[PDB]
Amino acid sequence: EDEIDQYLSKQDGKIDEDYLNHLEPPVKHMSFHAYIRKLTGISCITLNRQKYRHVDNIMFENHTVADRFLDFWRKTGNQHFGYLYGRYTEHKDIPLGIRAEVAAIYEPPQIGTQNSLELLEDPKAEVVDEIAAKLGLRKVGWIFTDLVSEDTRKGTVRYSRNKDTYFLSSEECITAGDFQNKHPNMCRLSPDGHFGSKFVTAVATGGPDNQVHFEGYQVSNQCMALVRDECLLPCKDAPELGYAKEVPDVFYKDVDKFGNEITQLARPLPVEYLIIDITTTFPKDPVYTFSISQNPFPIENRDVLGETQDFHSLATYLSQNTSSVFLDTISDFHLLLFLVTNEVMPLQDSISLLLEAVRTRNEELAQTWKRSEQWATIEQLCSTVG
Amino acid sequence: IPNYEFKLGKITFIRN
Repeated sequence: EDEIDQYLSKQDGKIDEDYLNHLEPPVKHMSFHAYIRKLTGISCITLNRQKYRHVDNIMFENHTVADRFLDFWRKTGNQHFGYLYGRYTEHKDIPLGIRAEVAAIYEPPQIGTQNSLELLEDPKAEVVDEIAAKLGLRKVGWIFTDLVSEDTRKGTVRYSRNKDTYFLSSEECITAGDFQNKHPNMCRLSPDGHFGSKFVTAVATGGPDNQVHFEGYQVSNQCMALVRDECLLPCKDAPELGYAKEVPDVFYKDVDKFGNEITQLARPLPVEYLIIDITTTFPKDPVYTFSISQNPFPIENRDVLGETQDFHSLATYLSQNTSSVFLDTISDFHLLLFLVTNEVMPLQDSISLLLEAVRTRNEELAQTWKRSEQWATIEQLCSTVG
Repeated sequence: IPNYEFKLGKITFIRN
């Protein structure tokens, strides 16, 4: 079981009927452990809205992690996506609540259009997890963008994802659940060794003020199943509607206009039944796993806008930080991927020590690594840039 | 209403 789970099992969560309405603000779903305890005193029927959440809060470590992700869309107008790398911790506002801390957003190979997004295969996918594991990190979810300008004088964006439309398209529900399937969460009471997923979906769109806001979703554990056996399709005309194919028979329970229980063929399936709302947070005490440079090293895969990771930008970057503490200079997830996977002087052989120095924020350890032979020749290479 | 339009790995943002 995950480190957070071994801990939440060992912690009291009180202060079974009126529980849902005391530890307020208004919570939409019970936390996974509490709904577990609210019961101690899944393959291919029907679709009911899920009363529990595997993750209760998504928290970006600081505004900069999210800001820099968004520059891709600002500079291009193209939708962009990334993977959330980080860790799972306790959400102390909610008893037994699970928090997803986002330390870094990794931007993999993709094709972004104004109205479309394609997820190419990442030849570095595996090695990036390997680097991320050694930095105390794992994928906690994915984030994608859906920003369209509205007022080009104000600099604002359409509030297109709202109560009268959708929050998640059916296409993104199927994608979300797929991701949840490939990132299962580990628990005993499930006939496989795993129940659910802790993989979250972040959405950058216009909010009601036509500024950018960040919203968090997971998809129901039922929804997980229908896509796992490919029983769920999206709809061409309307983003708010799924569709069940024909293989088993499912449907949902609405309520009509004199207020009684109902049941109708999922033809279509209103996305609202599949969606699990997670709250989204920027903390007042910000967190700096990675360092914030005034002039950061470039984010990866930014060909299409003329930001490139190469030994010219590293020469530049390194020369702007001669007076900076070396650990602060090097504590950057995107620098580190480049340092490990570049095709000129890769450092995959002698990384471990440095990545340990970044993960534990150890200065003396990083300083000795700066005296490594492979860093000296890295510096010999940079100094030949003019 | 109409459905078929899907291959995984590719999201489309329906505008109108």
